[PDB]
Amino acid sequence: RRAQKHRLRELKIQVKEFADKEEGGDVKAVCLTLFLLALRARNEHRQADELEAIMQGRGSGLQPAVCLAIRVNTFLSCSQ
Amino acid sequence: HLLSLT
Repeated sequence: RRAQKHRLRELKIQVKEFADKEEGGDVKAVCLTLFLLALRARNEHRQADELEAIMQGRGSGLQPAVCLAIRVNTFLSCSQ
Repeated sequence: HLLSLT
């Protein structure tokens, strides 16, 4: 960690300057949208919207009623 | 904010 920090200290202070001069100390959303634009130009968007759902705060688990809905609609027994 | 942008 400290090795790549030493390798990228210029980068950290550079986009630090750019964050203060563009949106005024807004490193989080700028660096986030940089990750999103890069990994969507990567054309592997499953990881991208996975990161979007996890950093927005989308819940992993779901409602019981939706489980009931999919169980009824697929006609599955309680054992399976 | 930036999140509001496309």
